[PDB]
Amino acid sequence: TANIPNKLTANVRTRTGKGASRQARRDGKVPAVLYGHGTDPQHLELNARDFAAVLRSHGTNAILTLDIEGTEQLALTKALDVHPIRRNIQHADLLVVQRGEKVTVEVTVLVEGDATPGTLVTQDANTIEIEAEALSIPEQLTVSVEGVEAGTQITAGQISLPEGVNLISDPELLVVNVVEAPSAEALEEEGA
Amino acid sequence: MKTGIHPEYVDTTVQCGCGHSFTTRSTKQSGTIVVEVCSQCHPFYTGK
Amino acid sequence: SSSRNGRDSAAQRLGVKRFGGQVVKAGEILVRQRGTHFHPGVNVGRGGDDTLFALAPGAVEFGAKRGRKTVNIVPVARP
Amino acid sequence: DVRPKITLACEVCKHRNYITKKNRRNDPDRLEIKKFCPNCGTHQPHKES
Amino acid sequence: MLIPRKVKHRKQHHPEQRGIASGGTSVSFGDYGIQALEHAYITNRQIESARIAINRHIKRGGKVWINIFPDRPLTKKPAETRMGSGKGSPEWWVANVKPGRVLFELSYPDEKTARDALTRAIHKLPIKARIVTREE
Amino acid sequence: AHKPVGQNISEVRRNARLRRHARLRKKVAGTAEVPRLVVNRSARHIHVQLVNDLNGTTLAAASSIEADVRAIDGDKKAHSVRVGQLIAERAKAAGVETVVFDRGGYTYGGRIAALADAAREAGLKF
RNA sequence: GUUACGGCGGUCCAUAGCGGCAGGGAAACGCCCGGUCCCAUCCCGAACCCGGAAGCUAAGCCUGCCAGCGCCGAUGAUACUACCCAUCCGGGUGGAAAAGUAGGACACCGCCGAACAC
RNA sequence: UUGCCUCCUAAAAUGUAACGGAGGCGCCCAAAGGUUCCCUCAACCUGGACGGCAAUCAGGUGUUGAGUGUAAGUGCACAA
RNA sequence: UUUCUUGCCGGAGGUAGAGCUACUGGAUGGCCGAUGGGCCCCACAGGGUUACUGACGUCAGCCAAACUCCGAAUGCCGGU
Ligand SMILES: [Mg+2]
Ligand SMILES: [Mg+2]
Ligand SMILES: [Mg+2]
Ligand SMILES: [Mg+2]
Ligand SMILES: [Mg+2]
Ligand SMILES: [Mg+2]
Ligand SMILES: [Mg+2]
Ligand SMILES: [Mg+2]
Ligand SMILES: [Mg+2]
Ligand SMILES: [Mg+2]
Ligand SMILES: [Mg+2]
Ligand SMILES: [Mg+2]
Ligand SMILES: [Mg+2]
Ligand SMILES: [Mg+2]
Ligand SMILES: [Mg+2]
Ligand SMILES: [Mg+2]
Ligand SMILES: [Mg+2]
Ligand SMILES: [Mg+2]
Ligand SMILES: [Mg+2]
Ligand SMILES: [Mg+2]
Ligand SMILES: [Mg+2]
Ligand SMILES: [Mg+2]
Ligand SMILES: [Mg+2]
Ligand SMILES: [Mg+2]
Ligand SMILES: [Mg+2]
Ligand SMILES: [Mg+2]
Ligand SMILES: [Mg+2]
Ligand SMILES: [Mg+2]
Ligand SMILES: [Mg+2]
Ligand SMILES: [Mg+2]
Ligand SMILES: [Mg+2]
Ligand SMILES: [Mg+2]
Ligand SMILES: [Zn+2]
Ligand SMILES: [Zn+2]
Repeated sequence: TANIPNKLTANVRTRTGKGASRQARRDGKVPAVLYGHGTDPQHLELNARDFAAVLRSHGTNAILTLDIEGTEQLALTKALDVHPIRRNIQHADLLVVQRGEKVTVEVTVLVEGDATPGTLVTQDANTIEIEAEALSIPEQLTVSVEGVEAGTQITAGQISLPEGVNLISDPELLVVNVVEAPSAEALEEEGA
Repeated sequence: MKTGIHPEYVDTTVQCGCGHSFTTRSTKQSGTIVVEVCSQCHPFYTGK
Repeated sequence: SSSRNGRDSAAQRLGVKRFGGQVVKAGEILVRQRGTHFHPGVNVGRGGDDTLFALAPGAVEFGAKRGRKTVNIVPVARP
Repeated sequence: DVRPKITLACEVCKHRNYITKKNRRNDPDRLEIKKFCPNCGTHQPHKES
Repeated sequence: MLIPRKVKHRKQHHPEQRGIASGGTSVSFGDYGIQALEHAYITNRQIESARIAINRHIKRGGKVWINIFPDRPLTKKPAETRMGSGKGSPEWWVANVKPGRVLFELSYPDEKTARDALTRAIHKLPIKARIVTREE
Repeated sequence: AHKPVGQNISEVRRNARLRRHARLRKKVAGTAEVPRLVVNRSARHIHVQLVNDLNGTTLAAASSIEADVRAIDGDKKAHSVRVGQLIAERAKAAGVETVVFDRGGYTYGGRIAALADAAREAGLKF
């Protein structure tokens, strides 16, 4: 299941620094860096609005097609430095990638469906590491809860993992734990 | 092997009660022992 | 209504006394310290209270020798 | 005192050369040690006064 | 009340209350949380009131994580006394809060009730906070 | 496969010897004018080097594997005295009569003492 | 000069470590055999010390390959900061981390000796 | 409370105040001083009659978490 | 001119910040699961069942004037 890369435009940062980054961030642009086996850390401003839009559409983990001054590159979002408060993305890290390339990544895990009513489902690890190709990276994968029995644990090793993707996390990492819903005489008994 | 601090040690002749002869060395000042129950006498040793 | 503390001792003025590239006489003490934070280096001796001093004239210079910060005296050329 | 001041004198010239301390509880007898005598010129026994 | 079993030193200086929360700025245990916006001293009184507020509002089943601990003591010298004679005896406990730190976190099925319990807690705190969700 | 579990006496001998050598080395060293006479010793041979620690170089050396030394029908002390006189002659040729003795982490005595006293009488003052 | 060699060293002493898999015994390095002699055990010829060459690559030693653990580690951003603007907010110019990422690394350099055509 | 010593305050040289925050000292050891040589702990697992997690024995793992007369700090396994 | 300023060069720090599976303490929630808890067959042997309490460990998020695997800017010492 190939995911189509998203087409952004970028242009080489003329000069570097906190003043330059603050100014660029002020003009609705995100400073970022390309690296990888391209062996050239290349400093690129890109459109903040388009960056946020594509991150909304295809999560944190999505291939991009960068147009660097006409040259055409394939990139993959490695990290995003984001402000804790203003929540704007400050910086981005872009591994260079090509087809048929396995890469390690972290994919969010969103529990889906309703559970049995007497107990609450609670996730400890929201993200699971997987090894997968550049184009075949899943932006999210689901875990099944449909009327479980009494409280039991779920680990990464029993998830319906996609095709062409490989678990990296040790299979005994807990993801979602159904824990019995606290009674009336049990909910306010902890916390002091 | 110190000068004289260790106890006296000489070769000794050990004879079993059931007829076995042991040629050994011990601290016995005499150097002579006879034993009535030995490695060929006990029911556990020789199955008897 | 009273503080059960309020005592301290005199400051002993410890620390590095001659820094790198500084010309010293033979016998000048170079760093006062408690333990051996700086270990004696080449042509540098150590005193009774762990005071490092120079055993020859030259220029001070620090180094690291098998994970040990050391102080050495380097013979400057005679003009 | 239990660690009083004591003096050491050379036997062969009876000059008191050194003063030290020692524990009387642990060294009840006179302390004697081979010290250096400046006028005898050499090392001599020195005994407590 | 949340009180440390022992502190190595019982009379410290006032916690420096400047900067932005660098550590502890994400919601990880539950799905909704209360995330701070101002520097303050959140005492165990505030924390207990806020936790009881959340429990009263949801009242059925759901997990409340108090991922801040009041373990820093503020002292107070006895009343009617002049200045001097040394520092006082410690008599309340505090967490040092920076703008950015998620204070309380909640896990509960529905949305509106969870939000309302979180704002009920917020009203008991000496700061401005906001409700933050498990996703960017 | 038969995986061994213990430590061998070779390891303890080798590294304890090295530790003794280093403890010794904390206090002796070699210049150009007073070099260091370092010694190795095994069950078959004894080795000596004359070292200038300012460089990590060796000025003269000898062992009990040379033609003449293997030509001696005598005892290990005889090989030791031969090595001592040879290294003394080689040092004297190299232009040195003062040295410091690095006994190499072995206890001074036996064949090492024989070597050292042979060098002592042969012209090297230490 | 060649060396699946032996020593003595050096390096802001792990980019060198730990672990794993696969080899070697020319001389060497070892183990190994014994306690007649120097010397030795707070008892023990186990260690140390002295003599010997029956057996060995099983170790130690060294060689080659593995990045699993430990180690090293940018660029960029950020934190913090000097000075300066600035009516609180905040900003500009210089310096710039820690953590993390890309990755690196199964050390390198030197001087003597051994055997080998010499 | 008043002299001395150690740490934090003390803003990475030194120095720095308050009836600021914590403790020690007014000794001790004829070896616990000098030198020479030798060794490496604490803890943990396994195997052992008393003997129990725990006492001494043996095997292993163990680079410093033990110990350093005596407060604290700086040191020390190259060992102090 | 030794003074002072600016540029460059040679230094020693443990502050701001940060980090803590790098120590000393605090401290949130999970996970497995002891030892010690109770019970059955029935012995106080032994075995398993059970809100057990739940050592140790481990996952993730944190905190410190007297914590530090780390770690600046300035200032300071010298040279030029
Ligand atoms: Mg002081
Ligand atoms: Mg001294
Ligand atoms: Mg003194
Ligand atoms: Mg006595
Ligand atoms: Mg401050
Ligand atoms: Mg945070
Ligand atoms: Mg932090
Ligand atoms: Mg409010
Ligand atoms: Mg064994
Ligand atoms: Mg390593
Ligand atoms: Mg061979
Ligand atoms: Mg023998
Ligand atoms: Mg082999
Ligand atoms: Mg070997
Ligand atoms: Mg490291
Ligand atoms: Mg940088
Ligand atoms: Mg204003
Ligand atoms: Mg880093
Ligand atoms: Mg200072
Ligand atoms: Mg300062
Ligand atoms: Mg003042
Ligand atoms: Mg007092
Ligand atoms: Mg002593
Ligand atoms: Mg002595
Ligand atoms: Mg042991
Ligand atoms: Mg200048
Ligand atoms: Mg400079
Ligand atoms: Mg520095
Ligand atoms: Mg400090
Ligand atoms: Mg801080
Ligand atoms: Mg503490
Ligand atoms: Mg600090
Ligand atoms: Zn018999
Ligand atoms: Zn006299």
